[PDB]
Amino acid sequence: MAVPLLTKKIVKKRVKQFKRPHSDRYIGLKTSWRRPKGIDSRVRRKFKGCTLMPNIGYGSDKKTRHYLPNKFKKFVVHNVSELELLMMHNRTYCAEIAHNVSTRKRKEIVERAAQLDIVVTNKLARLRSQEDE
Amino acid sequence: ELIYKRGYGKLNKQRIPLANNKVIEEGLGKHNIICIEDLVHEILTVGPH
Amino acid sequence: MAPTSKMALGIKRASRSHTYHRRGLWAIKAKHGGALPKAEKPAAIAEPKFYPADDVKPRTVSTRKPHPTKLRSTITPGTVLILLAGRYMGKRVVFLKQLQSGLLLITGPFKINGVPIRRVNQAYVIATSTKVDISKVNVQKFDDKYFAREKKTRAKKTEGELFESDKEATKNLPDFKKDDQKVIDAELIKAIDAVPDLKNYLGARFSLRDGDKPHEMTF
Amino acid sequence: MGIDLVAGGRNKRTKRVAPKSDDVYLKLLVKLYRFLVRRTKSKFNAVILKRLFMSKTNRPPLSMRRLSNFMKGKEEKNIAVVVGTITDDMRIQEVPAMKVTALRFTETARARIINAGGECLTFDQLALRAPTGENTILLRGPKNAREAVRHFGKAPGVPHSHT
Amino acid sequence: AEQYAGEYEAQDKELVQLKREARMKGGFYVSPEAKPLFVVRIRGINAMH
RNA sequence: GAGGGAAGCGGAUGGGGGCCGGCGCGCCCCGGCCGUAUGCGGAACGGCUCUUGCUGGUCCGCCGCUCGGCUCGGGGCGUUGUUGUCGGCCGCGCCGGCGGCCAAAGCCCGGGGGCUCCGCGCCCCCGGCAGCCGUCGUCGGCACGGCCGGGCGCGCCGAAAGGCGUGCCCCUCGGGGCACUGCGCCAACGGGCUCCCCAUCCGACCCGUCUUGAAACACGGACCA
RNA sequence: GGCGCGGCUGCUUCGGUGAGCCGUGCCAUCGGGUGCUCCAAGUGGGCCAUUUUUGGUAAGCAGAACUGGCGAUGCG
RNA sequence: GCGCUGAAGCGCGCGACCCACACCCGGCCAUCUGGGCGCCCCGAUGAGUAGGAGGGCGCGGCGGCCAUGCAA
Repeated sequence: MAVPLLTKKIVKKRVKQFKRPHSDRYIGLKTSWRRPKGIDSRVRRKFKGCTLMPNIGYGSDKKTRHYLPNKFKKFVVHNVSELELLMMHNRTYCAEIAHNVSTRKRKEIVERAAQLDIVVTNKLARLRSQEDE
Repeated sequence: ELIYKRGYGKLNKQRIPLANNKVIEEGLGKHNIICIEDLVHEILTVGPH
Repeated sequence: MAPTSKMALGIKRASRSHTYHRRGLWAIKAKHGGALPKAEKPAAIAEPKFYPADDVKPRTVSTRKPHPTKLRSTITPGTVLILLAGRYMGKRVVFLKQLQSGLLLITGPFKINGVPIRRVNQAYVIATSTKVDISKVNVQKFDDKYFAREKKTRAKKTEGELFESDKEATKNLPDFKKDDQKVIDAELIKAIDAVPDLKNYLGARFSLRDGDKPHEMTF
Repeated sequence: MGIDLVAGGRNKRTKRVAPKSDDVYLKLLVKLYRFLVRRTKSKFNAVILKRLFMSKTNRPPLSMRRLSNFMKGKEEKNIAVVVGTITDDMRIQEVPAMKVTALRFTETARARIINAGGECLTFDQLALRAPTGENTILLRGPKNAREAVRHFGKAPGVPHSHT
Repeated sequence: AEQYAGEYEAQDKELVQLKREARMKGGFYVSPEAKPLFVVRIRGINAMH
């Protein structure tokens, strides 16, 4: 079930990557996607090789939606308190420590998480506060 | 070997089809017996309703 | 359609017989379905899980159906396999793997000093008289305990059993070497002699186990 | 595919929980009906539900007069279902009894009906004690009445001929 | 369907031979056919009224 | 990344290289700790009643009296990728039967006619009869591939598949169909992305606008914040 | 929709008739392609093809009719 | 385009093949059929400029709630 659903968004994609058209030939003209607006537009004509436009059908399977490729659901954790909920999940969820949370704060969360048995992103990021290879 | 292949369901639901179960036991009918084998004769014999 | 008509024509018929043997014993299999079974400590959680039992039993049966059948199309025994040619007697190998048909892995033991193993598109294999229930799958390459010698003495007994048939049968001995040379392979003639097995198969079954798990391999 | 089937995508979609019901107490009432409706005999409560979602063009004042001639003892003082509200506008010495059920009443209408007979009931107490919703009269509109159909714009709007 | 044809052999005897070997076709009697239909739409909705 | 011989809206699509972040269960013995039932002693609760009352909590403090368990470790034992398959769906080629054209090409046998009147040879018709034909319809038998996914048991023998309860009936041969409780629910083995190049297409720029029609030899922009 | 019973009426001799009306009883090949209300839009300058045209030598002309498409429709 | 000629022209028949996003089939996104417990499920149709109607993302300062900060 889940394994197959995770694989159906992640190994297929869709990675066309929807870049704004001809973003490359002016630098300033930004990468962020804009709908090809005007009639002649080849992309607008919704041709193949023209890079697909965004539409609802493009969408991922719900069962696979907002998951990390690991297939854990990420939960943003500001502090220790969020940890309780995360601990309940444990298997289901991975915890991601917000960038803001400070180095002095980060330590308590990390140890608590382990005890919680919710090792995920947080470990990586704590070795990332230490230094390191 | 077209009713078997390509038949589909009625209103009071959606369509779920003319597959095994759901023509013997399901399908409406007030005229006669609605079931597959019986219906194919009744339609091409062209009688009452 | 010709196999598939036979299944219909109760429905069940043996499965209408099956109930009966329980009905005959006496009065039963509603009570035993409801009253049973186990439970109650445990730790944690939903207990969403699982297996053994009832589905697994059709999946093994179901998996058994290509298995004769692919041999009826291609003819032979199964594994375990002998060098016909090469050395007059000599030794025994098991088809653990197909890279393909033709590219095959033929096997053995090695735990102290060891023994090779080959992947070949050929060199030297014609089959014997044993069947299992795999086709031609197991592997990486494992075995070991007595078994350079045992597998091998198992070889000698088959090589004697074969060598006599190679005398009676062949066109002669020199292209039994071309047949052994081939090793895709296959269809033409298969079943000569070498009677019976009961040991040969027991030996083959161990060989399959040995090229499986759990020895020498774990850290 | 067909063009028929595209037109089939173009039916309605009437469907609406209204944009807000700021009253929480109405907001819970309007949901209750889809659980209760397919779970009892009550067609009426299922009708009240649409008419307490959608519109103000739909929400009824009913006067005590507009109950009063219209209930008149020949469906013998049943339960009168007023989707929106009662209003206070009559004097006769009003109703012959009566169990009246509505979202809202004015206080004068509340006072005058209960001192004539019966009870001014709230729709939820109605759902509790009349869950079947039978022996009940859906009485009634309006916004459909004389003032204002298309009679809008300035000085209007008219029989019509022109406007 | 065999009996519908079948009276047409059983009474008749003018139908096969003369008929292979000569032209015009016969007097007497004829047996009728029925028959219901199926319709599948081969051509799309582009450029027709 | 690539390069001094092969062509372009500068992307798309496929592939390699370059760069980089991530990395348990069952049992047994030893050590460790604690225990309920019942008597004590303290205490939130509850169904409910709703003045009020009755039965029913749970844990702790901690001794007595039986009789057991847990947990952290140690020691032994057993237990993400690919390929085989069972089920469904669709494709494929080949073989075979029967009925339709009252079946018939047919050939052998037997009889008559014609043409050609130079005779060969050609034709046509009818009965018995090996025979087998091209086509409609239909049924019967097999073997493969692709894609996607993971109804069955509930006593015994039998590796296996399979049969072993009994009544009915057709055939009365081999055999066949038909009838007769509930319940539950697989095998094997050990990465992303950027730029480039080659293939392929969009391709007619884009883009926006004007326009019936824009690549547009229609208009507007050097480039960006 | 049709009939009967009963009241009332009409126009056209103190004259002939039905019709209307009300009241009361009786007897009777499709398949949502769909009604009404409020408020809003670009318009309020087209094109082409097919068929039928009228003008014009004709025209990638002009100007209609009837329709399908382009405009606003990919993909082959 | 190379460019063929008892065809790689032409015509009359014919056999097998190829080839779309069509049609089927598998799995999934909106709306609607509805159904069932704030959530799940069955099947159908489902390009789009002008454009109506509806749900949502982001900016900046304010209030109540709720945090983060010597590494924002």
